[PDB]
Amino acid sequence: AGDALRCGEDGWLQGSGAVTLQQGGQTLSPTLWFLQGYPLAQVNGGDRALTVVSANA
Amino acid sequence: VIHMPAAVAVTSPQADSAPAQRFSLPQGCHFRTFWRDEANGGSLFIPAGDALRCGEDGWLQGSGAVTLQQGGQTLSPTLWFLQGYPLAQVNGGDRALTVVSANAQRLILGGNPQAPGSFLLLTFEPQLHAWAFNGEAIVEMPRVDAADETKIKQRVQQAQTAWQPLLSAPAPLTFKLVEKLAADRVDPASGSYLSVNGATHLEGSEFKLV
Amino acid sequence: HMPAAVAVTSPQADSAPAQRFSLPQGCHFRTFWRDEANGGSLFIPAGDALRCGEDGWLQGSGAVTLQQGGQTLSPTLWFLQGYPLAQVNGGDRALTVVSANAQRLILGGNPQAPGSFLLLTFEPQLHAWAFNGEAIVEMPRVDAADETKIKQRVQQAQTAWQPLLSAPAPLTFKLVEKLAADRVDPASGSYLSVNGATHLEGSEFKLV
Amino acid sequence: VIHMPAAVAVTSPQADSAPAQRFSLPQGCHFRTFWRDEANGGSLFIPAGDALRCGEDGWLQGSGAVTLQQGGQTLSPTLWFLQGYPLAQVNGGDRALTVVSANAQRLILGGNPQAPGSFLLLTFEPQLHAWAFNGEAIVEMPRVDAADETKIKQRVQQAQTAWQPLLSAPAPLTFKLVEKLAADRVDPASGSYLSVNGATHLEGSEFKLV
Amino acid sequence: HMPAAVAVTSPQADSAPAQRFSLPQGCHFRTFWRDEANGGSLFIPAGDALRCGEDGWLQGSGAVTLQQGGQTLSPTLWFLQGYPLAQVNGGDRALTVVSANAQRLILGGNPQAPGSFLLLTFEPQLHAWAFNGEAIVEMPRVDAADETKIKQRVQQAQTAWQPLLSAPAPLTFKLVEKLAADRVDPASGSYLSVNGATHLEGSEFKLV
Repeated sequence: AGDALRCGEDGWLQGSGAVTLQQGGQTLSPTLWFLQGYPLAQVNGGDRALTVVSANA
Repeated sequence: VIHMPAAVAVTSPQADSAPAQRFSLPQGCHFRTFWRDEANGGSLFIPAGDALRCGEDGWLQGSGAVTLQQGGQTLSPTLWFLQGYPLAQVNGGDRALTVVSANAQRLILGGNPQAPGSFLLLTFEPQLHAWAFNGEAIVEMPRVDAADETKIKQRVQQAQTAWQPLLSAPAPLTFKLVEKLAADRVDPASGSYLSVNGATHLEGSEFKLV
Repeated sequence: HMPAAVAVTSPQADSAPAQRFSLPQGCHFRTFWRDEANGGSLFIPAGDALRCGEDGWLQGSGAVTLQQGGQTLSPTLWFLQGYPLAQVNGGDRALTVVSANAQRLILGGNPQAPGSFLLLTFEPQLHAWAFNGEAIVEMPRVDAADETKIKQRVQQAQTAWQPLLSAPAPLTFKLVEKLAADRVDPASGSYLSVNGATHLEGSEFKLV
Repeated sequence: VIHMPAAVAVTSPQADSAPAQRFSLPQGCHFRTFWRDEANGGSLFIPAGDALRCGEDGWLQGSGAVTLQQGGQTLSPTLWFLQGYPLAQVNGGDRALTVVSANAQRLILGGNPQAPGSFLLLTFEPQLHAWAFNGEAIVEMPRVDAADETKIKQRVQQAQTAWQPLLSAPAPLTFKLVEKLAADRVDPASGSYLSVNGATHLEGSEFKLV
Repeated sequence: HMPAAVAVTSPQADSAPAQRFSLPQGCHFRTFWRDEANGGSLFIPAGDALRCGEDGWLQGSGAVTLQQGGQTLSPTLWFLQGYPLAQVNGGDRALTVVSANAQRLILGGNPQAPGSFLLLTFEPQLHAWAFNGEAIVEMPRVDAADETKIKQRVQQAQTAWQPLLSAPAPLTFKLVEKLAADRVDPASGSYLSVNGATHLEGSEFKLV
C-alpha cells in the first residue's frame, strides 16, 4: 500500500513501486513500473506515451 | 485395607532458566516467546485488528489468529496471550490465571480458582513459537488422600469441571497426581504417583468399505 | 430418472464341482481344496452340533479346525446343503445356495426379502465361503428411478438379513436388474450401490 | 480500438458418467459421494446430533463436523450437504443452490440468484470423500462483452459479492470467463478466454529472525 | 526482577589490522582481503560521490564493483573513516567506528541514542561490513528490571537509528550491561533480546 502504486482511470494499476515476491523462502523486491497494466523491470518511462507492441508469456 | 499409591522420586533435571526473547509491536507492547534461530527462515505475523491489542500491562493482550510461515509452509493457530506469552488450545478469557513457570520446554498454567492445586501443562511448539495445550494436567494431592478412591474421583472431577470450559475441544484431559508440583524441573509431574485418563464420548454412524 | 444400464463384463465362473468329503456316519460335505501341497488338515469335531442329517449332508454350526504351515484356524462354520459357510447362520429360516464354485457362493431363498442375495467369497485358508458384508438386490432400473422404492427394497433386505449375520462389517447392497449367477462376479452389471452404517455409542480413550 | 479476447476451443474430454454410491443412515435418508475402494482401510463417521439430520427430500441435510479416519490419520472437515452431496469449504445456508453437475472428478455449484451465470467449481478430495471449494469460480460471459473492461469488472465483482458470504474465509476467489459452461467435460472451464484473480488484504506486523 | 547475569564466553577478536588500499588522489580506504586466490577485483568508480576527503580517507556513498569467479556484485557502500559499510548510511550525523576487524564492525556515536551500537558482519564477497538488523543496547541489568525502562531505551535506539538504515530486515536489540568490544561477538553477555517488527499493508495474490 502507498502512493508509489495506485489505480488510474484507465482501469490499470499505475506507478513504479517495490513489489514483493516470495516462493519457498526466497524473497525478491524489484521495483516494477506498470505500463498499460503490465509490470516491467529495469525500465521506467514514467508518463511517456510508450507502446506495448506485443506481450506474451 | 488401605492401599496407598507408592512414592515416586522426583528425578527429572533442573529446567533451563534462559529468558524468553521479546517482540515489540507498533503500539509499544511486548509479547514473549522462544525462537532458537536455526536458519529456519520463519516469519511470525500478528494481524492488525480487534482480536489482539496492546494492554496497560506492557503486554500484547487478547486472542486471535496468528500466521506462521516457514519453508513454504503456513500455519494459522489461534493464540491467546497471558502475561505476554502466546498459548494455543486454551483460552482463559474472563478468568485470571497465573503462569507458574515458562521456558523453552514447557509452560505451567495455574491460578484456576474453581480447582486450586491443579495446573495445566503446555508444551513449547517451535513450529508455532508458542506453548500448546495437549490435554496434560496436574493435580497436587497428598498420596495419603489418594488412598481413598472417592477423594481421587472428587479432586479429578473438580479439576475437569474447572478447566473444561477454557479448552477448545472437550478433550481427553489426562491428569497426573503428584505430591508437589516440580516447577523447577523439566517434567513438573516428575514423581507423579498416578494417572487418570478421561474419555471422549462417541455416538453416530460409521461407514466403511472393503 | 433411470440409472444407466451397465454391461455384464465379468467372465464365466469356473465350473469345477466342489469335492466331497465323506464322514464316517454317512454324510458328505462339499467344498473346494486346490491341491497346493499345503498339507493342510480339515478336522470336523464329533459329537457336537455338526451332525449327519437324513438328507445326506453334514448339518449344523460348529468349530472346524484347519492347520496349515504351523498355524491353526478354527472358524465357526454353518453347513447349508453340505457347504461350509462362515459369518452367516440361517438356521431358523430355510435359505438356498443359488450358486457355488471355487470363487464365490450366492445365498438366496430368504422369504422375508426375495430378490436379494448374500455374496460370500471362497476363503482357501478356511476351505469355506465367508460373508463379508456384500449383498445383491434384484430390482429393475425403472423401479430404481423412484428414491422411495430404493429405500423400501434396501430396508427390506436389511431387516430380512441382519438377524442371520455376524460379519464384523455392515451390510452394503449392489443393485442389479438380474443376478449374474453364472459369472465370477454376480453383481457384474450393478447400476447402483447402497452402503449401510454400523452404529457406534460408547467411550473412547486415546493416549497422546 | 475494441480488443476482444481470442476464442479458445473446448478441448477437455467428456466427464465420467459413473453414479455416486449411496450411504444410508439410521433414520432412512441417504447422502451420496464417491469412494473408489483402494484397500484404503478408511472410515467415515457421521456424528449424531443437531448439525446433521435427515430431511424430507430423502437426503441427509445440514452442515456439521464429520470424522474421516484412514491409516492412523484422522481428518475432521465441516461438511455441508446439498441434494445429498457433501461439500467442504462452502456453506450455502439460507440460499437455494443447484448442483449443475457432479462426478468423481468435480462438482459444479450453480443457482446463486444474486449472480446468475456464475458457478462455483469444487474438486473431489478422496481423503474426505467430498467435493471441496478451493477458490475456483466460473463466469459465463460472451467474449464480445468482455471487450469492455468495465463489463468484466462488473460481472466479476457481481460474482464476488454474491458468492463471498457462502464461503468460509474471504478467499482469493479466482474467476475464469467462458462463453458456455462445459458441464459435460472434465474441465467445465475448458475454453475459458480470461482469468481474473482476487487479492486477500494484509495488515499488521511481521517478525523474522536471521 | 533482575535478569540473570551472563558470562562473556566469546573469544578475543582477531587483531590483524585492515589492509590499506591507496587511491590515486591521495586517500586510502581500509578493509580486509583474505588472500584466497579468488583473484577478485575491487573497482572504485571515479567522479562520483566516492571522493578523497581532506582527512586522508575515501569518503561518500556509491557503487563499488566486485568481480570474482565470473560473478559480479555492485553493492552501494558508504565509507566511514575509510571503512566500506553496506546497508547503512549515516551522512547527516557523525558516527564512530568503535571496533573493526576481519570478522565484525561496531557502529557507535549516534548522539540521538548513546549506549547503543549497530553490529555489522564482515562479508568477504563484498570486502565490506554489512548491517543485517543487529543492534546492541548498553544498559545495566538493574535498569532492565523495569519494563518501562526497557521500552524507553529500545524505542530511543529505534528512532535514533532507523533513518540511517536500509537493511531488508527490522531492527532487533541485544541488551548488554557492557559492549564486549574486544570479542568476536560484542553482545556475548547479552541478558535479553528485543525483536522489532516490519509493518505490512497491501494486497496479496497467491495462485493455487
